[PDB]
Parts: sequence; structure tokens; C-alpha cells
Amino acid sequence: GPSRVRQNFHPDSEAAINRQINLELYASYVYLSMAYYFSRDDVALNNFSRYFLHQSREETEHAEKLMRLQNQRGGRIRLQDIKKPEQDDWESGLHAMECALLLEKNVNQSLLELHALASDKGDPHLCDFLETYYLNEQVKSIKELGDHVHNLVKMGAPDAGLAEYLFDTHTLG
Amino acid sequence: GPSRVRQNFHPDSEAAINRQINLELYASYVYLSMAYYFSRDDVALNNFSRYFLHQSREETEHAEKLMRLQNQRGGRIRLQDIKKPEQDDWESGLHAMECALLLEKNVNQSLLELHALASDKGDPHLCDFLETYYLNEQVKSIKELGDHVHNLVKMGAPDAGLAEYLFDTHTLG
Amino acid sequence: GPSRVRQNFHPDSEAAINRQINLELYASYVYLSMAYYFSRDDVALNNFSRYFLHQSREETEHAEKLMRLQNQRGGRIRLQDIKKPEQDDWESGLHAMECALLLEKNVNQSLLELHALASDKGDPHLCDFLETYYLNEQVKSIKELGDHVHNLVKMGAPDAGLAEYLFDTHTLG
Amino acid sequence: GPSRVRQNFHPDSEAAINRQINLELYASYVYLSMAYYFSRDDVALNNFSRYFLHQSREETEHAEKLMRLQNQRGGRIRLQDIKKPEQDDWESGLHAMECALLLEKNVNQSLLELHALASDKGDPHLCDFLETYYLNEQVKSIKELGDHVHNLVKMGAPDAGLAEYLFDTHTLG
Amino acid sequence: GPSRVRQNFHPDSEAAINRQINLELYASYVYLSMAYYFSRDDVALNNFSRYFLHQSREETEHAEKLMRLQNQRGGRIRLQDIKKPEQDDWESGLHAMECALLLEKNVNQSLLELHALASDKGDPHLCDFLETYYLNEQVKSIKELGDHVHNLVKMGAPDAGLAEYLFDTHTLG
Amino acid sequence: GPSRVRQNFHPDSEAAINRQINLELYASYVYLSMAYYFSRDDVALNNFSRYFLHQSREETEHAEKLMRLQNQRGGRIRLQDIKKPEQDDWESGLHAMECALLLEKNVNQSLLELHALASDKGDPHLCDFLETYYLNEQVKSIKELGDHVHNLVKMGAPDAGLAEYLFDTHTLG
Ligand SMILES: [Cl-]
Ligand SMILES: [Cl-]
Ligand SMILES: [Cl-]
Ligand SMILES: [Cl-]
Ligand SMILES: [Cl-]
Ligand SMILES: [Cl-]
Ligand SMILES: [Cl-]
Ligand SMILES: [Cl-]
Ligand SMILES: [Cl-]
Ligand SMILES: [Cl-]
Ligand SMILES: [Cl-]
Ligand SMILES: [Cl-]
Ligand SMILES: [Cl-]
Ligand SMILES: [Cl-]
Ligand SMILES: [Cl-]
Ligand SMILES: [Cl-]
Ligand SMILES: [Cl-]
Ligand SMILES: [Cl-]
Ligand SMILES: [Cl-]
Ligand SMILES: [Fe+2]
Ligand SMILES: [Fe+2]
Ligand SMILES: [Fe+2]
Ligand SMILES: [Fe+2]
Ligand SMILES: [Fe+2]
Ligand SMILES: [Fe+2]
Ligand SMILES: [Fe+2]
Ligand SMILES: [Fe+2]
Ligand SMILES: [Fe+2]
Ligand SMILES: [Fe+2]
Ligand SMILES: [Fe+2]
Ligand SMILES: [Fe+2]
Ligand SMILES: [Fe+2]
Ligand SMILES: [Fe+2]
Ligand SMILES: [Fe+2]
Ligand SMILES: [Fe+2]
Ligand SMILES: [Fe+2]
Ligand SMILES: [Fe+2]
Ligand SMILES: [Fe+2]
Ligand SMILES: [Fe+2]
Ligand SMILES: [Fe+2]
Ligand SMILES: [Fe+2]
Ligand SMILES: [Fe+2]
Ligand SMILES: [Fe+2]
Ligand SMILES: [Fe+2]
Ligand SMILES: [Fe+2]
Ligand SMILES: [Fe+2]
Ligand SMILES: [Fe+2]
Ligand SMILES: [Fe+2]
Ligand SMILES: [Fe+2]
Ligand SMILES: [Fe+2]
Ligand SMILES: [Fe+2]
Ligand SMILES: [Fe+2]
Ligand SMILES: [Fe+2]
Ligand SMILES: [Fe+2]
Ligand SMILES: [Fe+2]
Ligand SMILES: [Fe+2]
Ligand SMILES: [Fe+2]
Ligand SMILES: [Fe+2]
Ligand SMILES: [Fe+2]
Ligand SMILES: [Fe+2]
Ligand SMILES: [Fe+2]
Ligand SMILES: [Fe+2]
Ligand SMILES: [Fe+2]
Ligand SMILES: [Fe+2]
Ligand SMILES: [Fe+2]
Ligand SMILES: [Fe+2]
Ligand SMILES: [Fe+2]
Ligand SMILES: [Mg+2]
Ligand SMILES: [Mg+2]
Ligand SMILES: [Mg+2]
Ligand SMILES: [Mg+2]
Ligand SMILES: [Mg+2]
Ligand SMILES: [Mg+2]
Repeated sequence: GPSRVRQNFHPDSEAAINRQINLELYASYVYLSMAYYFSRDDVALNNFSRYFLHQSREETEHAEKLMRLQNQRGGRIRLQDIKKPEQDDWESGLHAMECALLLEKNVNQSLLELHALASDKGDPHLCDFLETYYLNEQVKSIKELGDHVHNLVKMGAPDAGLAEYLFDTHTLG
Repeated sequence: GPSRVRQNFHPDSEAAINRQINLELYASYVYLSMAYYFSRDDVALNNFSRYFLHQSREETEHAEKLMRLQNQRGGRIRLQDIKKPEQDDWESGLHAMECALLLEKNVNQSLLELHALASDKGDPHLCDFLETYYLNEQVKSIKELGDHVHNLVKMGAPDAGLAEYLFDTHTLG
Repeated sequence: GPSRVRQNFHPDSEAAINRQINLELYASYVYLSMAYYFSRDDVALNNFSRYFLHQSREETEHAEKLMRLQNQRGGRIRLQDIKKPEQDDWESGLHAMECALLLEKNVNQSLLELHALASDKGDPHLCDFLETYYLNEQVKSIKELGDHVHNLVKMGAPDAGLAEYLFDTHTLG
Repeated sequence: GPSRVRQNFHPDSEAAINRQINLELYASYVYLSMAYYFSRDDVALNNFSRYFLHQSREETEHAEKLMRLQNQRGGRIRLQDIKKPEQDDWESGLHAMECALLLEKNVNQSLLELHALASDKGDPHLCDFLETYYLNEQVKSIKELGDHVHNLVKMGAPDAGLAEYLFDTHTLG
Repeated sequence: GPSRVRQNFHPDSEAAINRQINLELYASYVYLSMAYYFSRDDVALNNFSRYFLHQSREETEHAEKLMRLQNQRGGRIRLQDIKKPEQDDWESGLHAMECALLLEKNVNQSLLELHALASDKGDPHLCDFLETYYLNEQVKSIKELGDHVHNLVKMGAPDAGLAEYLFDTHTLG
Repeated sequence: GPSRVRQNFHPDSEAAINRQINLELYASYVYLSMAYYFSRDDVALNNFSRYFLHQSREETEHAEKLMRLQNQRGGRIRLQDIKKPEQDDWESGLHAMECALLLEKNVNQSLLELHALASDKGDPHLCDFLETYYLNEQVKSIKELGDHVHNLVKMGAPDAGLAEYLFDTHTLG
């Protein structure tokens, strides 16, 4: 102590990165829950399932990149429990997509707060890291989910009998 | 003055070509507006967007071919402001297609007036140019848009929840 | 209720599968922690890191296969918090391997208890599932980790300066 | 209202992006005018023409990327008239290059003002977008045009009879 | 004066870039010295030599990219003497790696001061340039050297007879 | 001391090799300065730039081969500061080429003095090394630069507006 690599890396930044690692792992778990909701025999929308599973894997990648950043900068990873998602039953394709949009906006708000702290601590490496690997990816994800919610709402989800099925077999297929 | 190339090229034809260049640039801009309406998060019909973007690029090509004609004949290009489109909000896939059909018929009427002037001035090169590169392309575009309007109307656009989505993912996909 | 697919699937089996899903997710998290311990600047054994990361990914696969089994049989996945690992600092390559061996034996004991319950409930599909996809894989993993612990101990880990490095660059490389 | 995607996106940023879209479309139009000046029968420098046409197409791409950004962030595109360029007659290869350098510096100043507003509004996504896709491209364009102006001046443009021709057939060829 | 390209480029930034060019050239020279220490007949660690030679070449690239930046922005390169390194005799593989880690942290501190000046002068192009091409590369280099120092220390360098040789023929080979 | 490899290698030869290493590094730096003079926005002769950059890289190679010779013979490299070049502003393509010719003749004179010392000390290995790798390369470089100076002078450099540009785009292109 300190790490022989550590430079210009504030303890508050190190802790905020640890909190962000937990949030990305939590997001991965929410999407995993959603993926296996869509493969229930009474839901059976396999392209919704594959969509959410892919999202889950992406979140794990986001978490891992933060863990690598912690090591690269000489901070120490401190893991915490990954809380279970809010639901096992996600009710419908539309409801899952709306919950996913809210989750992505929440994660985005956390990333923006992290970038603000990094700016406050004069850490341009950390600022650049978030800008390069996180902020644009989050904007793209939010826009994609917004698009999906809009189409499902317009199509008459969740009550219209064909809407989720047609969306499954066209947009997500 | 005159250009050492100029031959059998009436000043009224030169001016009418300048007006047509502006109209084709205006059409390009209308279709650009439409393309980015369809990629709004609250519209999200990406194949409508690609359709209109392609139309926009075609209109720019039409404008450029007239600019090349002006130079080939020894006339002088005189550009004017490109007016903004009538709307940013194009309301629905059906409404955009109806507006596009009206725009194409209006551009066609201008081309027919240009051909009539070229005939009046005994300019068979200009007549041939419009016939070869413009008049049939315009008839094809009008027919395609008419077809698209018909299908959307029959399908129950804009109020029927599935119509624009199914048209997006079948006809324009 | 019941699921139109459910057959010969006891509620106690459904719950025990939910507990096993949590344990496999927990194992994934332990191995993730270990992987990023080995890429600290003050540990720097990249082949230990890759070894544990691969183990982490395998555990996630094991969890997912149980989630698929729950759906296939008409049970309902119920996720719980994934507890953080026992340590962030895993002390040495030998200590991590010893902890991993203990974790695998613990997971094995849980699988054997699950198989015993499935036998008690006359569920041969569930018995076969565990035998085909879990029990032999666990025996192989335990043997591999036992082998690695033995070599590290014989080589003089953790105090012998060359032992972990040579093991990293030969066995795990 | 607001867009279900909108987050951390200030109305002043949304308006400034709309102004920048207009400026990039205006730049595209200036370069289009220049391209077709160089293919007049009394100028006839086809590599100047191709150079400016390529620049025109690049500006349209820059405009489109801002329109996509507006949609991605949940803002609303508002288009305005595209003003005609300052000249149809661009006088000489040197004069066109000097006008293009001034236009690029003016567009750069607008981008720098946009980045300053984005910083003031704590919008790091928008800051990153301009840095990643705009600011370096503008510096490169300004340097290239500066280089071209220098060579043409040194060579004795516009009065030296060989200068524009040799530059056309070597540098731009 | 000023350069016809110069825009938003403060004289203090231009001078700080000149100082950074000298520091990167100095770093190249330190690593060149180290490379040829390791090919002495009484050291004879050819993979240490190749490692440092590669580092030397990278530093020259870093210097050249700053020289290109100076030209792109319209500043004027002003070169100074490149001071000789602190030693010809670098004592051991461990000592060279420790000196290289200190040199990289020193260069990093200079880059962070340059980024701070660029922020103070409202030069986002220069900020982006350092973030994109310098700051992450420096963090990666510091982490790699930290890793190498750790392994050599753990292995018993410099006194343990096998440590530098085994590191040479495994990690650097 | 002595090196177990050293044989027939006089201390005066070892020192003269150290002086020659410094001179070749100095030559590399002169050519680097010249290369980036030619990419200034107010010079903009990219093939002059590439020519000098290649020369710079060759000089570094010449320096490195002497450093390898020092090690092969059991001498000890002793580096000194690399002095900055005589100018940042090299005035014109002709002036740079004339300065480069003078620099190469000066380096040649040093090599001839080194060969004379090696002959005086009865060191045929060192004589052969200079003959095989240095003396003919220097004669070729001097002749090439002489040729380039002649053409630029005949063409009317530096005042004739086309001369440096045409030389850039034909001989160096
Ligand atoms: Cl620190
Ligand atoms: Cl969608
Ligand atoms: Cl329906
Ligand atoms: Cl006529
Ligand atoms: Cl149709
Ligand atoms: Cl419908
Ligand atoms: Cl049952
Ligand atoms: Cl083993
Ligand atoms: Cl040992
Ligand atoms: Cl070994
Ligand atoms: Cl907002
Ligand atoms: Cl140029
Ligand atoms: Cl001339
Ligand atoms: Cl300035
Ligand atoms: Cl290492
Ligand atoms: Cl040893
Ligand atoms: Cl001797
Ligand atoms: Cl020559
Ligand atoms: Cl001349
Ligand atoms: Fe995604
Ligand atoms: Fe990914
Ligand atoms: Fe991925
Ligand atoms: Fe992906
Ligand atoms: Fe994420
Ligand atoms: Fe809880
Ligand atoms: Fe996400
Ligand atoms: Fe920034
Ligand atoms: Fe078309
Ligand atoms: Fe076309
Ligand atoms: Fe086309
Ligand atoms: Fe087409
Ligand atoms: Fe048209
Ligand atoms: Fe108007
Ligand atoms: Fe049209
Ligand atoms: Fe395994
Ligand atoms: Fe597997
Ligand atoms: Fe696997
Ligand atoms: Fe495997
Ligand atoms: Fe497992
Ligand atoms: Fe706990
Ligand atoms: Fe396991
Ligand atoms: Fe069996
Ligand atoms: Fe360009
Ligand atoms: Fe482009
Ligand atoms: Fe392009
Ligand atoms: Fe391009
Ligand atoms: Fe632009
Ligand atoms: Fe006007
Ligand atoms: Fe531009
Ligand atoms: Fe940035
Ligand atoms: Fe490196
Ligand atoms: Fe490189
Ligand atoms: Fe390189
Ligand atoms: Fe490299
Ligand atoms: Fe560097
Ligand atoms: Fe000194
Ligand atoms: Fe470095
Ligand atoms: Fe960036
Ligand atoms: Fe050469
Ligand atoms: Fe060479
Ligand atoms: Fe070479
Ligand atoms: Fe060569
Ligand atoms: Fe040389
Ligand atoms: Fe001096
Ligand atoms: Fe030379
Ligand atoms: Fe001889
Ligand atoms: Fe010889
Ligand atoms: Mg949290
Ligand atoms: Mg009109
Ligand atoms: Mg448990
Ligand atoms: Mg404006
Ligand atoms: Mg200095
Ligand atoms: Mg000297």
C-alpha cells in the first residue's frame, strides 16, 4: 500500500468502481431471469429469451471490464452480494422490455454519476474509460429498448393475441 | 459569353433547368426528413427509414445529373436556397407515403413542363435527356408509391396496430 | 397450475433444483473473484487468472442447464441473492486451488443429496439428468484440482519463489 | 414528452444540435457548388471537381450522424432552409480552396461552441460524441486544406498558367 | 503568423507539447540503453533486450505522433537536446524493470499535467488526443511493468540464480 | 575486466565507436527534424517528409549496428546527450538537401578517421566492419543527395514556384 502501479487514482473513484461492478452484475442477473421467463412452457417466446440472454452476457462483460480497470489502476476489487431481481414472473414481453429500459436508465444514471466523480477528482483516464466503453453503449441500449417498447405498445401488447408473437418472430428473429 | 460549347441551348431552358435542380434538391431534403422521422424512438420503423433514405439519395443523383447537363450544354448553374420540408413530424407510415406520392407527382408535372419548353425551343437533346433519365423513372416511382399507399390503406393504417409494422417487415424488408 | 407439461415432478425436487441453481451461480462468482485476484499487479499470474475465469464460465453453464431443466419439467425458477465469496484476497495460487477443491466437493455433496431426493421421489428423468451432466463432471473437476494442489504443494508453494510461477507457465499454460 | 429514452439531455443541447445539422448541410451544399464549378467547360479541372464532390458527401454524412444522435438521445430534429452558397463562380482553384478552409474553420468554431455547451450542461455523452466523430476530423480537414492552399500559392496560382493544372493532375489525381 | 490552420490552440499548449516530445524521445533513449545492456556478454538475456528495444521503438512512435499533432494544429516544433539516460549499467533485469516503471509513471504525470493544461485552455481536441492515444496506453504500460517487477521480486531476483533466466525464457519469450 | 570475449580490441577503438554511435544518433535526429519540417502546413511536401523520415530510420539502424559491435567485441557502450539539430526551420527543400549532404560528408569523415584508427591498431575485424556496413553506404548516400541537390538547383529552387513541387511529386514520389 499503495500499489506500485497506483497513480492519480482517488479512493472515492476506487469505491465507486466497486459499486458499479455490483450494479452491472445485478443487471446481468435481471436479464438472466428475464431470459428464462421467456422459455417457460406458458410463455414460449424463444427469441425474447435469446435477446435477454445476450443482454445478460453483455452486462457480465461490462462488469469484467470494470474489474480489469480496477486492477490496471491498482485498486482492489471488493465484491458484494448480487441481489435477486425484482420478479421471477415478468408478466409479458412488453413488461420485460419496459423493466429493461428502466434498468438501463438507472445504470446510465450511475455511470453519469461515476463520470462526474472522475471529473471532480481530475481523473481523465477514468473519464475516457467510461466515455469510450460505457456511455455510448448505454445510449444505444436505451434507444433499442425504447424502440422495442414503442412497437409492442403500438401493436397492442400485452393483450393483443398476435403482437408479442409477431414481434418475437420478426424483430427479434 | 457565350460558352464555346453552347449550341441550340435557349436561355429559358437554362433557367428552367436551374429551377428543376432546386426542386430535386428539395425532394432529396423531404425524403431525408422522412427517413429520420421513422428512426425516432416513438416510431421505430427502420425499413421505412431505409426506404426514404434511399429515395433521398436518388433525388440527389437526379439533381447532380441536371447540374452535369447544365455544364455539358454550356449553361451556368445558379443555386438557390433549399426550402425546409412541410413537416418534421410525418404522423404515420401511410401519411409519409401519401406525401411522397404527392411530391413525386408535383416533380413529374415540373418535368413535363420542362419537356414542353424544350419541345417549344426545338431542343431535342434536352427532350431526349428528360425522356431517357427522368420521365420513366418518375412514372415507376409514382406507381411504387401508389402501390404502397394502397396496401397500407387496405391493411387499416394508420390506426390498425399491426399494419405499419407488418408492412415494414415484409414489403420494405 | 399445474403447468400443462408437469409430470412426475415433485415440489420438493423443484425446490431443491432452485437451491442448486443458486449454489452453481455462487460457485461461478467465487471463481470470478479468484480470476481477478490473479491479475492484480502484485500477483500477476495470468494463466491462473484464465484458469479460474474458464471455471467461472463453466459454473454459469451448469446453472443455466438447471434453469432449462426447471422449465422443461414445468417447475418455476425462483432466484435468490448470490452471496459474495468468502475472500477478495485469495492469498496464493495454492490457497485458491485448495479453496476451489473444497467448493467443488461441497457442490458435489449438494448434487448427491439432490440425486438421493430424486431417487426417493421416483424421478428417473431427474436422476439421469444429474448423472449425465453433473456427477461425472464434478468428479473430473475434483480430480483436476486435487492434482493441481498436489503439484503446488510438492513444488514448495506458497513460499518457494519459483513454484507458482513455474506452475503458471507450464501446467496452466 | 419527454421521450421515454431521454436522459441528461438539455433542451439547449437539443437546439444546438439542430443548428449544427443545418450548418453541416450548408457545408455539403457549398462543396457541391464548388464541385460543379470545376467541371465547367471554361474551368475543366476534373480532379478539383472530384475532390469537392467527395467533401460534399462527407458533410452530408456528418449531418446524418447528428440527426441519428438527436434520435438516439430522444430529441426532435427540426430542419431549416439550407441557404445557397456565397458564390456560383468560385473564380479559381486557389480561391475555392481558401473559401473551403474558411468554411471548415467556421464549422470548427461552431463544434467547439457545441462542445463547450455540452460541458456546461454536464453531458459527457455529447462531449464524447463530438470528440470521437467531429473534432479530430475537422482538424485533419483544416490541415489538408491549409496544405493545398500553400502549394497553390507557392506554385503561383491563380495567374500562373501551369499551377492549377499541375496541382489537379498530381496532388488531386 | 499565425499559421492559416491555427485555431483554439494556446501558445502554452504548443510549448507543453514541445516539452512532451522531448520527454518521449528521452524515454526512447532510456529504453535503447536498457536493450543493449541486456545483450552484453556478461548479461546475455536476449528476451529482455528485445522487450526493451520494442519499448524504445514505441516511445519514438509516441514522440512522432506529438510532432504530427504540432503540425496539424499549426504549432511549431522546437526540438531540444535528448539527455543521456541515468545509467549505462542497469545492474539487473529487476533493476531495469523498476527504473522503467518509474520512467513510465513520470511520463504519465507529465501527460496528466498536459491534459490539465489543455482542459484549462478549453482545448477539447488536445484533451481527446491525449485520452485517445496516450492515457490508456500509459496505464497499460505501467500495469505490465508492475506485473513484471512483482514476478521478478517473488522469484528472488536479482540474487537468485535462476530467476532472471527463467523470466527471460518464459514471460518475455 | 576485461570482458571474457575481448580480444585485439584497443580502448581507443572502443571510445571512437562510442563517439560514432553518438554521431549516428545525432544524424537520425537531424533527419527527424527535417521530416517534420516538410509536413508543416506552410511547406506541405509530403514526399520530402517521407524521404527524410526514411533517412532518419536508417541512421538509427546505423547506430544500433555499432552498439551491437561494441557488445560483440566486449566493449562497453557509453551514451551521451544527443544534441538538437542546427535548425527547426530548414528554409526549403534545396536547403535541407544541402544540409543533409554536408551532414553525410561529415559523418563519412568520422568513419574514415575511425577506419584509420582501426588500421593503426591492427584491428582488421573493425576495418572490415566499417568497410562492409558503412563506407559504401555512405558513398551511395552522398551521391544520391548530390544528385538531388543538382536537380533542384537546375530546376530553379528555391525561388522557382514549380521546382520543389515537381521534384516532390516525381523524383521523391
Ligand atoms: Cl493515487
Ligand atoms: Cl423495435
Ligand atoms: Cl392481434
Ligand atoms: Cl445557344
Ligand atoms: Cl406495395
Ligand atoms: Cl391490426
Ligand atoms: Cl407432477
Ligand atoms: Cl496438475
Ligand atoms: Cl523455488
Ligand atoms: Cl522451466
Ligand atoms: Cl433530459
Ligand atoms: Cl497539398
Ligand atoms: Cl506556370
Ligand atoms: Cl489559436
Ligand atoms: Cl509478468
Ligand atoms: Cl533460483
Ligand atoms: Cl583486447
Ligand atoms: Cl535526383
Ligand atoms: Cl517554375
Ligand atoms: Fe445489447
Ligand atoms: Fe460485447
Ligand atoms: Fe458480447
Ligand atoms: Fe453484442
Ligand atoms: Fe451494463
Ligand atoms: Fe432481499
Ligand atoms: Fe445494460
Ligand atoms: Fe472530456
Ligand atoms: Fe426509388
Ligand atoms: Fe440511382
Ligand atoms: Fe442510386
Ligand atoms: Fe436505386
Ligand atoms: Fe427526382
Ligand atoms: Fe420558409
Ligand atoms: Fe422522385
Ligand atoms: Fe473445468
Ligand atoms: Fe462447458
Ligand atoms: Fe464451457
Ligand atoms: Fe470446458
Ligand atoms: Fe458446477
Ligand atoms: Fe453477507
Ligand atoms: Fe464446479
Ligand atoms: Fe442411470
Ligand atoms: Fe475530407
Ligand atoms: Fe466518411
Ligand atoms: Fe464518406
Ligand atoms: Fe472519406
Ligand atoms: Fe462537417
Ligand atoms: Fe438569401
Ligand atoms: Fe467539413
Ligand atoms: Fe473525452
Ligand atoms: Fe509497450
Ligand atoms: Fe505502436
Ligand atoms: Fe509500434
Ligand atoms: Fe506495440
Ligand atoms: Fe511514451
Ligand atoms: Fe548531462
Ligand atoms: Fe512509455
Ligand atoms: Fe474519447
Ligand atoms: Fe538512405
Ligand atoms: Fe537499412
Ligand atoms: Fe532500413
Ligand atoms: Fe533503406
Ligand atoms: Fe549513418
Ligand atoms: Fe546546445
Ligand atoms: Fe547518413
Ligand atoms: Fe583492408
Ligand atoms: Fe571486405
Ligand atoms: Mg449498488
Ligand atoms: Mg422551385
Ligand atoms: Mg444454498
Ligand atoms: Mg446556422
Ligand atoms: Mg523535459
Ligand atoms: Mg561527436
